[PDB]
Amino acid sequence: LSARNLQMNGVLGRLASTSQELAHYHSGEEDGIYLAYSDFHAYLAGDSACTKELNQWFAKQLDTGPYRLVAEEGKSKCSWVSLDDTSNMLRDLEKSQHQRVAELQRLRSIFGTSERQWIEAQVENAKQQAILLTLKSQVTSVEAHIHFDLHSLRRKHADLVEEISTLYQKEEKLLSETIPELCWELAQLQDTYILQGDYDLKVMRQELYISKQKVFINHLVNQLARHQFLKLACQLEKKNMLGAFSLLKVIESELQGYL
Amino acid sequence: MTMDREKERELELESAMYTNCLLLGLDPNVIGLGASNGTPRVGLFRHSNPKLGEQLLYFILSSLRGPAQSSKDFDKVWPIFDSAQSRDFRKVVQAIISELESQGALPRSNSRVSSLATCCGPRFVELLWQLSLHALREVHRRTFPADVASNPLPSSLTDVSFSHAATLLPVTKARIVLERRRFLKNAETAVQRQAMWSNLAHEMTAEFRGLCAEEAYLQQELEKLNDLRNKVKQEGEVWDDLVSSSSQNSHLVSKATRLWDSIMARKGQHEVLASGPIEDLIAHREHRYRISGSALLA
Amino acid sequence: AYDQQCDEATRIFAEYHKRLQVYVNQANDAQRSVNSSNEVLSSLSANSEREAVYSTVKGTKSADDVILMETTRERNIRIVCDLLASRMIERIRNSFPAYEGNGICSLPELETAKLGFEYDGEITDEMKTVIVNSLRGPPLLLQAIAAYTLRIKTLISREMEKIDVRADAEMLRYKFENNRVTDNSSSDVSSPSNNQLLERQKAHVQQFLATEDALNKAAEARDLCHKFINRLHGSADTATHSFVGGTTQSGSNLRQFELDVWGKEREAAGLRASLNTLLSEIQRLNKLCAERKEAEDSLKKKWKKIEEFDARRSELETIYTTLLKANMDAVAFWNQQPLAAREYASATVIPASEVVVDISNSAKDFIEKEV
Amino acid sequence: IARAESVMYIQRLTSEETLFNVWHAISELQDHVTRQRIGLQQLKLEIKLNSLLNDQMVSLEDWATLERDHVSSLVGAISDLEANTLRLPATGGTKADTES
Amino acid sequence: MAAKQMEEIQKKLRLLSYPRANAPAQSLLFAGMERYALLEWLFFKLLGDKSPFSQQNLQGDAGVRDEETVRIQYLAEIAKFLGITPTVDIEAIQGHGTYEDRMEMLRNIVDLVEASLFSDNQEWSIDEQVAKDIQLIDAIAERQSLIFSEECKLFPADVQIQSIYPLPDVSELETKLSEQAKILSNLQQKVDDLAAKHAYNPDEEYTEVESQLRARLESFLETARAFNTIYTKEIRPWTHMMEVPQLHGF
Amino acid sequence: VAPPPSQEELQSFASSNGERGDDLIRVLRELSVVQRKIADLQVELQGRKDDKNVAHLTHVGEMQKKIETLSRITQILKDVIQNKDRIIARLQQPYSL
Repeated sequence: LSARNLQMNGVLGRLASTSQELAHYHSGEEDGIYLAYSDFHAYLAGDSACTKELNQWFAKQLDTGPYRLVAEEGKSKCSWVSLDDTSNMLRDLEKSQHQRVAELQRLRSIFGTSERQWIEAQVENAKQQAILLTLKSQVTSVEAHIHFDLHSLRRKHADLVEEISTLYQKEEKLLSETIPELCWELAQLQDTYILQGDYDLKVMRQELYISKQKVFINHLVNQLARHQFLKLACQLEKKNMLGAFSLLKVIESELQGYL
Repeated sequence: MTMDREKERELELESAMYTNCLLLGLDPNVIGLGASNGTPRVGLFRHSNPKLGEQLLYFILSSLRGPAQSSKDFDKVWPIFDSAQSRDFRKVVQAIISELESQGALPRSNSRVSSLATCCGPRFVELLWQLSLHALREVHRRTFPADVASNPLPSSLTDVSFSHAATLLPVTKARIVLERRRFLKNAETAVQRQAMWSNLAHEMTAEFRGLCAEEAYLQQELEKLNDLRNKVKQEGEVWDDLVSSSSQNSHLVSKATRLWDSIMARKGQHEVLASGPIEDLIAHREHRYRISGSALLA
Repeated sequence: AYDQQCDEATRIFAEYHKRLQVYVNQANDAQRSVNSSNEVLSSLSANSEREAVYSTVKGTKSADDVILMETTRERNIRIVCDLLASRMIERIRNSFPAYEGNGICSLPELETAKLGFEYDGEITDEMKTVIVNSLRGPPLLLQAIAAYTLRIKTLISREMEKIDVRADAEMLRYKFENNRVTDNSSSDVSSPSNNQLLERQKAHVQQFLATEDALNKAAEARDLCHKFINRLHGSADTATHSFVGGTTQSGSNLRQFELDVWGKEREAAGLRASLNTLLSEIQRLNKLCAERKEAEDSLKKKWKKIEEFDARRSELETIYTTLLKANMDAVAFWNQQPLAAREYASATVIPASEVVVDISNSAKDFIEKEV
Repeated sequence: IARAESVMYIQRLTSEETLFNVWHAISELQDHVTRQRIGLQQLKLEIKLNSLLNDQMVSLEDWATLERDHVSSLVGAISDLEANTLRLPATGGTKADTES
Repeated sequence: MAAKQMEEIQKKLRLLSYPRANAPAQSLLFAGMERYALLEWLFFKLLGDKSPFSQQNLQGDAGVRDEETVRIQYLAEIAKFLGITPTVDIEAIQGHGTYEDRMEMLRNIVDLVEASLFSDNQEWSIDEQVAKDIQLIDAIAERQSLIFSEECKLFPADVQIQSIYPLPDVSELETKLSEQAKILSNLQQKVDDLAAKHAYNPDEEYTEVESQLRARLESFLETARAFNTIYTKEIRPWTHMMEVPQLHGF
Repeated sequence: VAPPPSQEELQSFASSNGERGDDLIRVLRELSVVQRKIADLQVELQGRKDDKNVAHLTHVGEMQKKIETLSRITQILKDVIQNKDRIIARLQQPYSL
């Protein structure tokens, strides 16, 4: 069993101080933790550049966005006196073309003929002949009811209907003197809402960004958040390297018991 | 100037008073009155009176001097013929001229008594002068008395009453009113005489403010101040009257005006009315501010 | 008695490196990277961090997961941004309007905290591999990712362009659609039937009810005037049947009482061309008169809708401020100088000479086993 | 009264010849007393302008191409100078039939 | 001058001076209240044998009551030939007309109401009856050929306006050449025979404006440098807006 | 000298017309010169004619009309050609009325 010592000492005794030259190097480790940090610090030329570009992909829109998407906001209310040239000039050929509307073709035609025949309504009810039953049956009208005499000039005729005599006219004020108003009210009585969607179309057109507004800038703040989560890594460099710096003394306590 | 204006108007009135009144007006007066101071007549009556007057005064009656030369010239010609013996023959003049005022100029003498008044006494100087000139012109003045006895033989004594107009030839000192009124009806002769025609100083004779003096020079260089325009009026007044020249004037002015008179004079009358299209081009931009922004701004 | 411990103590003395950096995870990995093959590379023990500097490729494969993780972090947003928006519906509406003072300079310290914890709550497979960088640090997982910070922030950019054009989407509206609407309903198809028009159904359901005669609609004045004559047009028809009405004709006073005895039959429901013909618009003329004066706002709809868009579009301008002024998104040493100040002095250089005796004793302890 | 008609007649005829020769010889007076101003008005302008109104067209270079082109400008330049001239008369009048 | 005086004084005779100057000869019928009253020296300077009848017509004119028809023509018994126009002086229509001769010896009675100036008994107030004015003398009347017909330029220019005034000396005009009297009016047309500079602006501006415009229209208004024949090429493209009303309203 | 014969101006008629009768031929000689007063002033219009209508009048009447011949054959033509960028763009609005 004594031969174990002769076998081990010939190979074990080779590590020497270069194995533990962590103390011999230790100056290089104190700034080395910064040297790896310095390589990250040396990447500031790109680190300060990659943060700007990612801030600039959404900010690529400055002219197309900010300088344009509040331009017509500037030409939204303060231009209500002047929008016709500030931003309507691009929209000029449609605003007036859509204001006239194509409904005019089916509106005006020859009227002298219609004024004679076609201006009149047409009947769809056949209640006029309701009397033609009692009209022919005079026996129950003059010989049976016999509610009449020489004094029945108006008292009998008022028995069936008297109150309706005053509640008769309801659809007046269009029979005469309404003629001159055929100038403008053509598209305001039945076609009142002739073009109530021209600017409502803009409202949706202003809103046509929802395919990506669900992201919009949610990614940006999270992209700022997420890319932070990656590169914050010196957090543990400030306690364990220090153990290789400050706690590294503890190896002298090993020899304290022997000494 | 204006003496060029008097070339032919002086041959019918200027020669109407002097040629006749030279011998009855004052010549007998001055001759008879010359006896007191007769020194100039000594050196003149020899030749100036009878001979020197032949060039001017004796040619007036030369038309009738042929047939009736010796009418009254005999009283002067005959004494002259005896010039070689004129020393011993000098007392016959006053007698040979007495008949001149007694037969030739006897009616004339009656009119000439006023001119004879200062020389009726001194007839010696007067009849001597009468020999030289008065008798010679009386030959002209004796034509009327002499011709009566010859030409109007059937009407000799009958015409003596009608000869009152013809009697003026001897009695020749009351006809001055003829030429006196003449130069009013024909004051169109000159101004230097009793007439007037060479008158004024602003538009007739001394119109030298540019009119008369220049008019003399309007034949050499002062007429060139304006008339040269016509040559440079080749585009103009020279080729005005000839329209064919005017037609080729436009053809030949095809560096200055032919286009204006032939390429666009044919359209210049209906051309100016297109200034309206200038306004129409810049009139449709007014409604780019009000319509859609004020469709219901009111 | 105590002499027996000295014999076994020489081995633990000569193995300082096997313990002096194993708690030092930023240096344990690099030391065990080199000390594993042989104990000669135990020199790279405090040089382990220097080896950790030399471990860029080891950091690269350490960052290789981060390369794909952030890329998946980029794409986990893409596949499901609803969960992203779930914590950030307010961002598309009030990131600038409300979160103004939060993202000025501490955005990648609090906007991370407000999101990341609830980010893991909703997008669970991103925040489990974010702090893992800290354990490796600039040795492995802060310098290697620095060499690839552009890739993660440019591959994310490709997926940004399809959300960056949100302004381009309104940019389409603000001038392009302003240029686009010239003659779409005039030139694309004559007498248009294009689906691009949708706000016309109000007339479609009602105005098609009468489109043939002109004066009945061109002259709305005489229309009801002569539509009501249909009620007054029956006088001629009534007199036509006078030869049938002679049943009661027997005397002068035999009809006056009959004016209602015969009138009680003719009078019935026959009123549909006077009031029902205008019943579909007059009902709107008894409650919608004031809107005619208020119709200015209806025309001002485009003149006013962009006002709330300013809140979105000034937010569009100023999210850039929330981003550009957040220059410290990728400058991860902004707060590491306060971290660095912790180890300016605590990076002690006493061990460079003092525990050298200990390693020298450790060096002398490699051969004492022969006794 | 002896001369009577011969008071005027002989002076009358002799006045006529002077009334011919020098009256019209002096008549050239007004040709350069009221026209000498024309000499400083019309003569000078033609020297100053009639050649210069040729020279004025050194600016009107292409206009000067029309005066010589009168042989063919009655169709060529006219189709330029009258086509725009016809812009006016056929615009207002021919549109009046719309109200009919 | 004196042409008006043929009428200002003559209308006096016919009506006013009929008892004074028209017919003093007929006024011997009125001598009982006209001769001895006023027309004694008027008769004394007008009539013949009745002229010296100063104080004897008050009782010796009984034979004149049957004479008025021939008593009037006795107006110029001194000028028997002139005494013919007083015969028609009975007729005011022609009696007033015939005064180119009758007036002449009635000068002594219309203006010379005191006719007795020792001379106008026989002569017609012409020779020295007019000696009150030296210019009235007949001898100096003809001196207008020396003094009056010569002022500076004015009076000859004051009569040239009309072409019909040449009455006195026109005989040597009317024979063969009166065209100069026809251009008599043209001096009225052209009075400023020297200056006449009114044509400075009109005629010169027909030419002067051409050169000035060359110096005025500096190629901006006068864009006609080399384009005048160039316009011929491209009239149609702008003329298309002619034919749009014609492509539809033809 | 008309007033001084306050009494016998009526018989001065012989001194009235002849007062210029002697000066008559004065005038007519100088107004035979005025036969040229037609030429210097009256015949100006004959001279000025064809001195202007084919020399100067149309070299006036057809010159200052280049303020409009140019402004009609160029101003309509040249301006819309040299400013076509705004000519077409401006007509975007009016054509839809």
